[PDB]
Amino acid sequence: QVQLQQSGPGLVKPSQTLSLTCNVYGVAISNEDYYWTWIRQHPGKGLEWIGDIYYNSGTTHYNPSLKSRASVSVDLSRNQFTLKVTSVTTADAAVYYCAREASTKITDDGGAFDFWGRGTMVTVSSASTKGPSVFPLAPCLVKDYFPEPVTVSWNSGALTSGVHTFPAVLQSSGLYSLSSVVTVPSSSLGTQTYICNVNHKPSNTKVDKKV
Amino acid sequence: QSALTQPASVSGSPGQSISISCTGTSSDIGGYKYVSWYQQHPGRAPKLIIYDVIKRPSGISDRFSGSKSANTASLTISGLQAGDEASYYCSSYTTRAYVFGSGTQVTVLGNPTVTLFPPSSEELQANKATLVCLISDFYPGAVTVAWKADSSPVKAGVETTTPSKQSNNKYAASSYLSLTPEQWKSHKSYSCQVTHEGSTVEKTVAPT
Repeated sequence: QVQLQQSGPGLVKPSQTLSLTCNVYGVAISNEDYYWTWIRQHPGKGLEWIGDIYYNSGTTHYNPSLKSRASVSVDLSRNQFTLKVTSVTTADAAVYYCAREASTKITDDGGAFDFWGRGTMVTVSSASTKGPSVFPLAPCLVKDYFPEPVTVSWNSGALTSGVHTFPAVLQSSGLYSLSSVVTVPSSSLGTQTYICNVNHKPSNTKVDKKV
Repeated sequence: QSALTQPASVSGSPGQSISISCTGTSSDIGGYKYVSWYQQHPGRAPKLIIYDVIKRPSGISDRFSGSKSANTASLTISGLQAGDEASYYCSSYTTRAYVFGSGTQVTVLGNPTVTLFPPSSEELQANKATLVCLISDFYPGAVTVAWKADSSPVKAGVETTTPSKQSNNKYAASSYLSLTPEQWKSHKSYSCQVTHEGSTVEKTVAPT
């Protein structure tokens, strides 16, 4: 009934401002039964509540470990809310989720984060984005991209076997590589087309490679 | 900031029931019935599974149940299955702020798996050869991925990622040998060796 759609850059330079946007569908941000939250997760660590906004609250509700660097804005006509973090440091690198927090004063999902965005991974670095070079593995691996992450699919999601995508590796050049493994019937190879769809959102690069 | 304490890890075998504790104070867990629980698979967004201590939101199966006793809340998973392997976080309202627990990794106990893919025609056409060693499905998480080519320990181009406290997927690991052309055609390289607490799986795979 509700969906949160996140956007914003996957790469920020140090000392610059991270700006992340959450488009809300299914409920108005002004609806007084809900609070609108940003949460972040450092690589391999737990969830950290950053803070929330409430349409009739002008008070700053932030995790004090943020040290007052994060604020929020709302575009009501777009039913959208935006987190800004000023003068970012390497310690701001993380995955950021927006979420809806139901007020304790309502029964349905009361007091809980009941809808979540898909997350935006933010890398803080002076290095420039580089789109990947994808290599079909005859008869798939994505090489030399920056920053993380890349997502991989096949025939636009119409192929789902097995499937596992393995961790990326970081080269001495600072670029990443990874692979995702799949298996298919050996008889239906030379006739059916297998296209890998690699999405590197940080470079806004999508590449479909026929195999 | 008084936080919520969870065990780092819990494990069980398929079909068993397990419980995850979440200990706070009287000003969070014990103060309010607004304790919730979230499931997170690696590389994916958390998902609400329990709220108001005991309630399941829509779409969540009755294998997940919630309770609390005094200042500790508990998530119980019945009929454990492989899809339940994941990170689990509790959260509580407090005084207004919210706090998440430190997170619990649930392992479903269900011989390291080694998959070797040699450099392909397209890569080598592109003046680059890569050895792809992909390991999965081993527990505990400590594994050592060494490499050899020509029966000779080679390490010029070895990149390795193994599970750590600071990684998302704690059950898989990767390692690549990137290198210049014709080192694969020079000889029948190679072998990817993987050690896992006395379980040494050396997989030799050689392209020609």
